[PDB]
Amino acid sequence: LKARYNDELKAKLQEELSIKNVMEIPRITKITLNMGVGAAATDKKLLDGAVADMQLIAGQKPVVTLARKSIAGFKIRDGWPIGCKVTLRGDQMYEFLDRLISIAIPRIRDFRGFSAKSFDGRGNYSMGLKEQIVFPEIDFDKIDRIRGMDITITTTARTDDEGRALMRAFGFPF
Amino acid sequence: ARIAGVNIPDNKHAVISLTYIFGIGRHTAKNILAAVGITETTKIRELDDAQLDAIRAEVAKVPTEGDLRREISMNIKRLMDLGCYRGLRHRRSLPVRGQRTKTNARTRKGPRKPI
RNA sequence: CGGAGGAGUACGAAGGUGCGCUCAGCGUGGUCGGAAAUCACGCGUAGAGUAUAAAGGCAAAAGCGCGCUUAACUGCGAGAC
RNA sequence: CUACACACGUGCUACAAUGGUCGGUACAAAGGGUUGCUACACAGCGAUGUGAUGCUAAUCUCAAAAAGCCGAUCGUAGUCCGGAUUGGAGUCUGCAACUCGACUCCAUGAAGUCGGAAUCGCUAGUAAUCGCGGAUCAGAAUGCCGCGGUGAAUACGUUCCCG
RNA sequence: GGCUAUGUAGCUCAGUUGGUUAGAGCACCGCACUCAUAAUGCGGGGGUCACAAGUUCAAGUCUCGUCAUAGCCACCA
Repeated sequence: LKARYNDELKAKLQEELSIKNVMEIPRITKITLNMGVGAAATDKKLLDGAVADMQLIAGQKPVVTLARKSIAGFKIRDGWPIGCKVTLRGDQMYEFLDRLISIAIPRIRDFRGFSAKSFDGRGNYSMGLKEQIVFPEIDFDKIDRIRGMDITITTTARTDDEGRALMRAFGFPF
Repeated sequence: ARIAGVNIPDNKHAVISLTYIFGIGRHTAKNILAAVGITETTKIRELDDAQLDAIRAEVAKVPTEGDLRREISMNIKRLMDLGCYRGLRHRRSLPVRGQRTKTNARTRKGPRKPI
């Protein structure tokens, strides 16, 4: 995207929302990718698989997320690693959004999977995409089991309607 | 290849490979290949991208995988909701087409349960 | 021979220094994943932590990280409790 | 009379390569048929429908024997093995197939990889395996009573088990 | 009145090492053998720790208390 949002979506959104000032025009700040894996300390093979998948879906090196606190109910202790995460900003996040809306959504079997609302009341949107497939990666042979993933889009929009306007302008189904 | 959302075997002949999709049997695969023009005994690895696209377009005209599963679930749930005799049998998880239940109903009612 | 609890250790880093960082709780949203795991944003907020009992303390944090290291030195020591 | 947390007896189909599927192509006996069996043609993927022909039968019909032989393919996999269960659409008998019929087509594709202690049948055209017919009967056989095709292995002996 | 010790399948028992529950043998239930029993052979399923509180790898595996139980000390004038 980039140039498209810079050239028309800004004035178009200002028209849409009757925004008085250029800064009050909403923008999207960051995109965060998360995998939460349990029982990672058991083998660590699945953890390496998670970091590999992240590195392919997003062209950045992920960082492993350590457990905070120690839960008796689960098998975790505060020492062990239990996840992976990446943050995408600027050009990287724009290319990630472009590739997402281009390839992933047609490939997933359920359509319009993102609901209408899925909002926190802060203009920030979250989606949970099942399986590490449905993204440009290695073919199904020579990969581990499928792993779900969390995408979170954090924007400068103040309200849910402003967030929805920004997504519809970008082409997001909802 | 990946057709209709699943990865079919590559070394098997086309007719055998296509029956790996939920919703296609031997007759349906036999008809799809005849409609497209591909020979029956051709292996999947020996098809080109255009022929794979043709097969993927032909598969679209029949219900498959998720849609067919959803429809079957809808029918059974409608029967149970209505509450007729067939829906009652479905609720009880017993034979639905009039087979005896004094003996020989293990497929429907699962493994034996001690008293 | 009144009322209640602890000790007979641990640590070459859990010591030194330079630079850097703040806890805990609750509420929304988000795959497996829930009362409670990891991710994002808010609201009140030291109620967290300090190898270990309690008390007196702790924002220049005395709490938490990273790089380099041996001052866990030798000879002393005005003056005090 | 068909119920269904369970237990037992008698059977059928399998668990595959001495096999499965497709194409071509041989060889029986016995029995039934006028409220019945139907050549042939057309329609249908099919069960079947319509028209029509012969037969009261060594005359016409059920009727395709199947395993077999030749060629291709599958290459040991829960599979091109297996065919339970379930969703959808139909045909026929019958006044009427909900409880509660048989059969056809599409889809689905369960258990099962040779079975513990124990136990059964069989001495030759026998066992094993393959098909065909009938009585009952509007319709409804894996049961019963019959018919043929292919066609084995082993018996030293009476010590023990049963009579 | 004082100390010690113990409390877990239907019964007998091990429990262990605070992650961890737990395992056994009888017994029981199905099958088999038998004219019918017993004896015998085959298969299978079973306890979540006497409780009440606290700390934490809830912990039956530590510390406190209540109850049940067993033992012997309750003396000199």
